[PDB]
Amino acid sequence: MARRYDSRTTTFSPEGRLYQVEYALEAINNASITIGLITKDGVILGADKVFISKLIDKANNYEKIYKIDKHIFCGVAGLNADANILINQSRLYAQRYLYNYNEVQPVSQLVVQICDIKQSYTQYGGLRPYGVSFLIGGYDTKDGYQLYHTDPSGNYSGWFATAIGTNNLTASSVLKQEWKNDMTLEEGLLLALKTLAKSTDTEIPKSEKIELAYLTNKDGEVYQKYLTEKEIEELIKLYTQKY
Amino acid sequence: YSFSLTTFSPTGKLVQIEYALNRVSSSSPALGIRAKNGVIIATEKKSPNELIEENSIFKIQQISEHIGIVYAGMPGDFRVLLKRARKEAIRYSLQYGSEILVKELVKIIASIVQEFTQTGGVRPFGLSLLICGVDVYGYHLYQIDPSGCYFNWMATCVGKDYQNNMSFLEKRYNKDIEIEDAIHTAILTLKESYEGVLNEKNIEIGVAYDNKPFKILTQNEIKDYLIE
Amino acid sequence: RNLYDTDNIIYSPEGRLYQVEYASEAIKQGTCAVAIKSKDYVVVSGLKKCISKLSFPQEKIFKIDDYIGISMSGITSDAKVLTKFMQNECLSHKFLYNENINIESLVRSVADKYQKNTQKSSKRAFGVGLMIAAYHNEPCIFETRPNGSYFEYDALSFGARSHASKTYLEKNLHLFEECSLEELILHCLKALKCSLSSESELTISNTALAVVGKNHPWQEISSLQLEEYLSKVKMDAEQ
Amino acid sequence: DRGVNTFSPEGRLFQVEYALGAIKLGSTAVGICVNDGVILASERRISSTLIEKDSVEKLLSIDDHIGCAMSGLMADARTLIDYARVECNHYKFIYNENINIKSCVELISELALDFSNLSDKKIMSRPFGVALLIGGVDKNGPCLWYTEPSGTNTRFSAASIGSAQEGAELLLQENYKKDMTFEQAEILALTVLRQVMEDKLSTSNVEICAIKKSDQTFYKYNTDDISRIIDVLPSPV
Amino acid sequence: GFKRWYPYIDNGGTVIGLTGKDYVILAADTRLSLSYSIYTRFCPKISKLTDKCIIGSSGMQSDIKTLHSLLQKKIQLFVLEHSHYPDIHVIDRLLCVILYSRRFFPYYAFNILAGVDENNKGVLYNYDSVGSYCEATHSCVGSGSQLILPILDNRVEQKNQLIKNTNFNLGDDINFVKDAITSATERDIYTGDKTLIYVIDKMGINVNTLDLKQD
Amino acid sequence: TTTLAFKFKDGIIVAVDSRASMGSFISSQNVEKIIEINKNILGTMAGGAADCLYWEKYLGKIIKIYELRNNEKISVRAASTILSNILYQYKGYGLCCGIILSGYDHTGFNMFYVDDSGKKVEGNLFSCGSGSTYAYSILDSAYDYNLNLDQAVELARNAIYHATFRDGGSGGKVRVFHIHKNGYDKIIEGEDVFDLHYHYTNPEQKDQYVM
Amino acid sequence: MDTLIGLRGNNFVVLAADTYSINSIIKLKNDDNTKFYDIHGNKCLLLGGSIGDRLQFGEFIRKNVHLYQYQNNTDMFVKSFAFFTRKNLAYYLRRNPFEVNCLIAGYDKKDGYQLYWCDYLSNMDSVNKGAHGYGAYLVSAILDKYYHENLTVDEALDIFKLCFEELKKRFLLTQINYELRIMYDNKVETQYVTV
Amino acid sequence: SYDRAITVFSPDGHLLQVEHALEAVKKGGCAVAIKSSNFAVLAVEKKNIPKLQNPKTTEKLIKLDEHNCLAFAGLNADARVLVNKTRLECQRYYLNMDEPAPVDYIAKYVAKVQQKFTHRGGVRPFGIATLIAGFKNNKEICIYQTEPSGIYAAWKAQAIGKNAKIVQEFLEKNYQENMEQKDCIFLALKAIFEVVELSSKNVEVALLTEKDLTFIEEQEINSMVELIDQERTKNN
Ligand SMILES: */C(=C\S(C)(=O)=O)[C@H](Cc1c[nH]c2ccccc12)NC(=O)[C@H](CC(C)C)NC(=O)[C@H](Cc1c[nH]c2ccccc12)NC(=O)CN1CCOCC1
Repeated sequence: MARRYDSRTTTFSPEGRLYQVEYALEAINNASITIGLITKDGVILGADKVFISKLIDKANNYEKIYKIDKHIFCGVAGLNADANILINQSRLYAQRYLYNYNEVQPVSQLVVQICDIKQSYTQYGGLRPYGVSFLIGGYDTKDGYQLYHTDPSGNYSGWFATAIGTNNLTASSVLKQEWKNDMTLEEGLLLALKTLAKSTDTEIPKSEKIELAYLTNKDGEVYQKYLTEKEIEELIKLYTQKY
Repeated sequence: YSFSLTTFSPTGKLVQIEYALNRVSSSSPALGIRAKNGVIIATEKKSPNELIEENSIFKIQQISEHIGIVYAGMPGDFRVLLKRARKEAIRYSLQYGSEILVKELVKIIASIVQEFTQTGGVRPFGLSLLICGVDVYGYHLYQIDPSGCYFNWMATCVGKDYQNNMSFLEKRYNKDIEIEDAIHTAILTLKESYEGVLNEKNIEIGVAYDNKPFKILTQNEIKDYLIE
Repeated sequence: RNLYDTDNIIYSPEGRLYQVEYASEAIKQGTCAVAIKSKDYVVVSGLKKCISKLSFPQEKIFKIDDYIGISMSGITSDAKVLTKFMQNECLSHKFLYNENINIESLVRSVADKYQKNTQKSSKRAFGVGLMIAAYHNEPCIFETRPNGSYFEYDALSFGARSHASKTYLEKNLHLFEECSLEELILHCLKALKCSLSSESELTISNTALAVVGKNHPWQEISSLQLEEYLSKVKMDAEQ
Repeated sequence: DRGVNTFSPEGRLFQVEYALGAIKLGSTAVGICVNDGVILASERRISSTLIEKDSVEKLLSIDDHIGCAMSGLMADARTLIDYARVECNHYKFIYNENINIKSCVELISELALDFSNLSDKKIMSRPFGVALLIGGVDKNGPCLWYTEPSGTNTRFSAASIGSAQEGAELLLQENYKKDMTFEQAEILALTVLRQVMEDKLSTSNVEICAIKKSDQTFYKYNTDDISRIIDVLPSPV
Repeated sequence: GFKRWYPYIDNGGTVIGLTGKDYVILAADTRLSLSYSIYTRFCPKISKLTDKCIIGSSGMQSDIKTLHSLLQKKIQLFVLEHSHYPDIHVIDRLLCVILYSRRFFPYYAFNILAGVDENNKGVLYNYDSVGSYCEATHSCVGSGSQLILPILDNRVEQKNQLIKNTNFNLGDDINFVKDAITSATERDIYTGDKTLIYVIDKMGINVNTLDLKQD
Repeated sequence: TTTLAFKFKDGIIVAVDSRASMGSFISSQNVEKIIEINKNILGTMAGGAADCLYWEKYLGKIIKIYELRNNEKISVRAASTILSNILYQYKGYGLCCGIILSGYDHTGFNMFYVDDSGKKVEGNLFSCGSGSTYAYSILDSAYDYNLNLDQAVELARNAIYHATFRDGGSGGKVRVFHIHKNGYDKIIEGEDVFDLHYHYTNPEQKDQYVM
Repeated sequence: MDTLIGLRGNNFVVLAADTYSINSIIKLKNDDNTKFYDIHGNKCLLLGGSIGDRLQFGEFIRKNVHLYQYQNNTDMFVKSFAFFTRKNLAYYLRRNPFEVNCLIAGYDKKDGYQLYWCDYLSNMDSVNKGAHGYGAYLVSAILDKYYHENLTVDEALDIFKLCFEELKKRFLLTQINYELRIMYDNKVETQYVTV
Repeated sequence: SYDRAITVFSPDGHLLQVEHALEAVKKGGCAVAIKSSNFAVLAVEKKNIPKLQNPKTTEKLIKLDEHNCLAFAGLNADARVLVNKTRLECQRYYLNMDEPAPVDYIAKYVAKVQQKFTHRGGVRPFGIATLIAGFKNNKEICIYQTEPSGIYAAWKAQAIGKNAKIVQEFLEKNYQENMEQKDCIFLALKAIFEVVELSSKNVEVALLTEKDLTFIEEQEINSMVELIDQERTKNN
């Protein structure tokens, strides 16, 4: 009887729910905050860095925002190992689309593929789901700048500005009351800093705990910039002057 | 039939990974320090009895030239992962004609470790790995946890009393130390952790410095370093 | 015991396989079949199960080959699977070697098929016991059980309330060897009647009867001949 | 707790017993076999007025000469009927003749007990929880067979399935005769359905099908025939 | 420097079939040969499938034997499963399926399926080793077919005769078959020795024997 | 073999010869080259007789199950597509099939030529076999969409006769069927071409006809 | 052999093919319709070769592209469509080759009017004018000579008339029946030409 | 691989996994589909966070091929996977038959897939109910409803999802045969707002005709919602 040890992960509950997916969502909501927003100049992704020690190499070390392609990047909230697996898979998917069609994959299509992986895990087999949620931003010539949010169930939805992780309600309120349809890149970055500070329950953000990146489309090319400590510090000085 | 033995708990945790971490934290201590021109990994290898042959136990190992690995946890898991890492390194070499990059190797091994927290019918690896290396992009010290997450460290310690060892190492670590200073600090940290009196027979050291092949220090060199 | 009858690969502290025992328990719930043999013939009789007034009685005895037939007790789907297996084995032996299969080897293969299902937790024992009547140089009666055992009998009876039939057979066993065909058929019918409840009666509809012999290929007894035999049974019992 | 293949201490399979419990519900159907043919009648429990009547049919055609009434889980019943249709079609292909009703019933039972994995392959994971009344005309004449989740197939002169199976069976037992004609069979079937039905018997709450020995072709009665029989019916007593 | 092995040989033979109002005749020569040698002088080519059906094949003996055994096994399995004996039409469809199953490595066998159906009418099916054709009156397969078929056309159809004959009976048809097989034995090197003649009619299957030239 | 079919104002006319051969030997003169796939579709077969018969039976099985499942009659186009896909799956194995499927469906009368190489050509007039060229010439020289049934049957009979006369692989009997909305009729069950020659070309029968 | 012709301008794409369905030495139809495969979103695949391979590959590509467009609620780009077709042909080349030549025409906002030439070996490249078949030898130079930038649809049709006249006069197969597909002003038009 | 029987029989003869899939369906949004002479109208409830969510991304009203359209209630990821399967099957049918797949065939396929997932080991049932609107081979409009158990049925007007019973009762009360397009759209909007909060951004409506599936414009939905609001205010 090996079945006594089975937990039956891919099984409905009396309320028509999946306990494993709910627990993965709890883990994601315990994870650190990751915000994203869309300006008229690009998609901004920010994240709060969880402190481990000051012996961590903080230079050239982005652990909550990753590049999936030249025109797609993502922010992670949940389990880093699961996120790494899914990110490698997404990179493979984007390169496979380019190989098949001689053109770059649309962001919606990539999101659909990775979410299909997640849904298949929740439905087939007897393995646990992925404890990771994604904020996938990108640009393509069909739908312009795009920002998507994906959860462990395989569900995904498009957003103009959103936040995931711990205390995402405060970030969502800040973004709801501040975000505007037409914003410049600098304005969006300042708003991202403000929402990160509010979620972290602080007034003056510290560049040692902030990851900032933005994906823009200029001069016919998509360019991703992952702000360094000094650039984030200049932004924080601007934010301090503003508020 | 194969089903996941590691599953989410109502609070959203993977208690199996937590328990693997408990095993690692109970195991013996290891540390790594990135110097200005090199990286060292040291470990405390005590002798359970006078009959064992110290030269037969291998805690610090060489994955390839300019890449060494040490562990804290279960030696069988370590041996399996070490064989896999060597195979991955030679696979990269066969593909690209040059030696594998430390970041690439760490990512591959971390993914392998992750697979054992999700696939069916298996338990997670009960060890933490410290991988030191040198490549065209500089000197690297990475830690891999039983969950499959990896961390880029300037200096780190895993195993027993790793919190106290980390505090001690941080109080006297700066990024500009040399290889000799790093080795002295490593021996000091191991001596601080160890109860009793240390000796060259209780510790092992590996160094990758100045774009030279990874080296495992001998008992005589460790004794020379311990004289101070 | 509640803790050890969940799966079929677990022995109880007494070294018992409760799942296999329950597969065997399924056999005791079926209708009664009796088989006896003389020096030349095997006669197999059985009680066909009638569900209700409007239902036709169910088949009880089946033909496997020219000189091989079976009766079953237990789960009809299992009986069908085993019957198909045996029929294909006999036909394939005839195809490959142009001769009749050895009944002992056929029964051994059926017993191996039984056994292979009791070794894995993803399978279960057949809930059917088989009575195999054949003529291969001589009359033979075999009984195959859910746990993979097979035995050879001079007379056999299984099914519900078959202990009365067993008593009758144990009483009259010494007479069967030198009996004629008519006497053997009458004895088999009498044992079946002994099993039968007094309220119930043996009629042409609920009685199945077959004979296999020296130059007598496995054959069901016609309705008219069966009526004659049942009349003889009733008359001689009236004395 | 238990696997699908677990035996109960009484020698029965728990899943089969539970499927037998499942087959107890659904619309009530009756079937009558006479020398001139076999007639299957069924009640239609029309859910509401917005349902399309043609899209729901409790009487299906397994072949040109085989009709079936189904009860239990309707999705499982449709799966079983599709399997039976495929197998009867394949038999016709490989033998250039109409399959026997008994052989069709045997194939259906073989599929029904598929989850047991007794011979290696298996795709089904559980019993079907479906009861069938399969009627038709073959070289041996009209016949009517009943199949159940346990895999056991019986042959009936008259039978019933559904929620009111017990009352229908009592009426059939006390009113059926061997030598009835087809008109009497139709009258008896509709009388039993009227007696056991909750709603007043009409030309829209009942469906009938017949396979007559003459044509040996499945025929679905329409409103004209149904109303004719309804008129012929004797006043309820 | 090895030569490839060809998996087909012809072992000779002739099988004739002739129908009537309520009977059918299947005659076959029994010689078995390999190139210019005689393997044996008695290898029957006709097998009984049912009490009202037989099959005779010509071609490679091993293929013929395997195919006849396979058909017999299929018919016995059919009897066990569907509890009635198939008639010649069911057997024809069964043989067609069996033969097309090997469409890309066919049995080297040309077969005549002879029988009587439920209407008591003689029936012949001619198989060209992959497919079937129902023959109205007569058929012939094997090495002597090109010699024999014209004779049977002349004696049965009489399409080129203004003054025709219609009184056909069992004895006259048997004599016609004997004459046809003897004439084939005259000029065909692979036909000779003995011939077996099966008549299927209401009384069943009856087998007679006729002697042919041994050269 | 000569098989032909053509659309006309009252439906479709299908016609075939009855000769089978292996090499130069005439194996039979009474084979049936027109088959019915269902009530409303006829297939005329040419090429390998065994391949044609087997694959037409296969198509009939598929169409029967489709019709039973969907409670509707299959269309000639769908049947032709099924047959062509099946035949194409065997491309490069040696199948010899040329089939004309003609039938009535909800979109009127339809005719498709299907080959063993996976071809599927919709058309109004097709001919297949070794006599197809002669049948084509005769049909094209006198075809009209407004022919009566008798005229169309006569045209088909004449085309088959000329194909048999000029082609050594065609002969025996000529069969002509008529497909109409309600099914199909066999106008000519089978007519020996021996009488056709001395009706058409040598009515006088006083000397050997000189071609 | 099937002659295919394709012409790309700044404001149009014209594809042309002979309308013969050939079976041995006889023309099954003079109005064949198995060469053009119109694909939603202003795309067209013109195929030439054996009718069986033509049908199989054309329908496979059309159904795959329609599936893509339905799944993604969007129009596939002409370049993506052309390179997808080439990738499928190349994939099957070394396993079970389709012996088909392709002219892939289309329009999209990103790249305007596009024409791609592909042979049975799956050698593809975007062109302003292309041809396939044994009539390519007789129409390619006419296309070269009379093509210019800023050509109009009617001037292109005149060039095609010259090509058809050449194929009627000098080509061994006297081809007289042609079908044209014209893409311009975001509409696709069918024409039938007889010379 | 993993082939445990996830869906099994309960002692009483029920499939608890299927019941739980039905509960997941009841936790979904509301979808209504009304049939007419030669067209259909499908309305569906929208749930968007204002000013932050992108309304266009989420799509409960999808198109399978050139003539079949679908609405669903339940789990969005399961719905997406099933819809992709169905689109692939539409194109496979087109490839194999040279004709578009009719609505009855596609509904039967969807129901068969759901039954198979209740009856295969190692998988769990789809937690979605679907409404499929399309045309048959005789060019006749038809609406089918499919449930997690795999049972399908054709309808004249049907509602699925949360509070489906109230909407179904309203439809049975207010449905007429052969309505015009505007009246049918009004009926669909009233039926859906019988349970959904009255607001033009709480609903998405499409009209399916032989030509195509056309989504109703926001201004028309606003006008119809205002008319419904006026009627409600008058009634109260
Ligand atoms: C048309 C001629 S053609 C030149 O256009 O291909 C006919 C069409 C035809 C013949 N018979 C039927 C039956 C049903 C439908 C259509 C039919 N084709 C032929 O006759 C075939 C021509 C060859 C060149 C492909 N011939 C055959 O297929 C042979 C038929 C046959 C053989 N023996 C018989 C006895 C009685 C009746 C018929 C036949 N068979 C073969 O030649 C095939 N095998 C190849 C291996 O060796 C044995 C014969």
